[PDB]
Amino acid sequence: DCHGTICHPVNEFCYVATERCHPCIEVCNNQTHNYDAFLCAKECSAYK
Repeated sequence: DCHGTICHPVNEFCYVATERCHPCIEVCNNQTHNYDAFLCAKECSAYK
């Protein structure tokens, strides 16, 4: 996962499509281009 990198636990998640840390705000805000309800829920929602 993410080549061993540990991402920010609240602000980020390890996106395994890219194996990079990606911002939670982006995936959770339904006004963004990369909003993803499922990934927000799974990877971000409970940590904030």
